[PDB]
Amino acid sequence: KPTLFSAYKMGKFNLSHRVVLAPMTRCRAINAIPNEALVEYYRQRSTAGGFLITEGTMISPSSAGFPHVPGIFTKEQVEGWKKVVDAAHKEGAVIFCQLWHVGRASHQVYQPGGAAPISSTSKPISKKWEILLPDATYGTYPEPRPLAANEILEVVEDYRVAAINAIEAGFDGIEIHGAHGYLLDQFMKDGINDRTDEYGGSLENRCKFILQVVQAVSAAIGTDRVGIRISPAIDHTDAMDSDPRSLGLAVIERLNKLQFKLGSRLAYLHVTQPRYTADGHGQTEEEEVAQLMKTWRGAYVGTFICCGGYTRELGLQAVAQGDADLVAFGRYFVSNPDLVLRLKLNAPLNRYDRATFYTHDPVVGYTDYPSLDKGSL
Ligand SMILES: Cc1cc2nc3c(=O)[nH]c(=O)nc-3n(C[C@H](O)[C@H](O)[C@H](O)COP(=O)(O)O)c2cc1C
Repeated sequence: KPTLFSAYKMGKFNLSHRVVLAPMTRCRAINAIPNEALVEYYRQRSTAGGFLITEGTMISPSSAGFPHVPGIFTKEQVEGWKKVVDAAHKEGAVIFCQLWHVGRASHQVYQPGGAAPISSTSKPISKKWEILLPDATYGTYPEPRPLAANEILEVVEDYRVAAINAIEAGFDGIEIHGAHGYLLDQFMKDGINDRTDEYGGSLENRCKFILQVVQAVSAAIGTDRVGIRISPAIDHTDAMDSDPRSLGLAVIERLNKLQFKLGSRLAYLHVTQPRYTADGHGQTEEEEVAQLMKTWRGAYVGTFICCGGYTRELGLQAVAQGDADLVAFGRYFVSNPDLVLRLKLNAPLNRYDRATFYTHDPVVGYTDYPSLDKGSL
């Protein structure tokens, strides 16, 4: 029976264990160019047969909603990524690039020519939420501009190009970021999408954009090199759906149908879940969310990655009970470069410092968290 530390065939790829580096924005790619800091960060976290998912990576200039996040839409960016990917591969890692467009979760200071961010809607994120600005202050999310149909197709093309560029950089595949209230989620969630055209209304219409993206990148680089991340039950930055269960199942039904039509499976479905503890890890002393995650996994035909507040014990149980094939860890991987070894040994985990999640130093709070002492053989 599978355990968290068992080998796994993720279609094309052989993994040696089920512990995954969750995608995490860290803002060390100064002026959007992957650099020596990113090389060392991913190298430190690489293991033989371990799966890595990168930080969200811009597909276009309008994709930006954080400072110093990498892109993969220029040759210069691709050349920077090659060095990261080569180092991870030297350690035996498998690595996917997460393709990211923030949509309305942006600010004029991040947009070319100071243009309004783009979205499904003209409705801004409410003032309940604020955005980190490049000068280390927090600002107000502005009114976005609703995309026309032809402009949505332009963004689909941006995803296609980014996927091709990822393969040129040597990535094993890409992950479509369709979670956390960003552009594709702004179309999926009925709390945001108030369109009256073919991209609004029904679940079919609301899932249209993300399915067009999946279809385009699958054609470009192959189904087996494409993963997809969603979060139907996370309502971060005013991104709520009235029926998360049905939304998740609607995406899944369409992924299943596409796989059947094309004749092959996607690399995986990746779902991130909310937690209800004070620190956002583990479970309290909702079963609703747990049931939802198992329902979605049961419905999806293929590899399922779970993420969000997983602990060593909950990760062990998720794989042992068949709730997930792979378990991704975010915050613990920030502070534990050798997280896989620590989980295998049930060693203590380094505390993580939220204050340097999104700062820009190549060392401080980024690559200077220690591994366990390996000694000298
Ligand atoms: C600093 C930080 C940056 C993150 N950046 C991304 C991102 O770029 N793309 C994404 O899909 N999720 C991102 N996440 C969400 C994580 O992938 C993960 O789902 C979340 O941290 C919950 O998992 P955890 O409990 O193991 O930390 C980020 C989380 C943090 C804390």
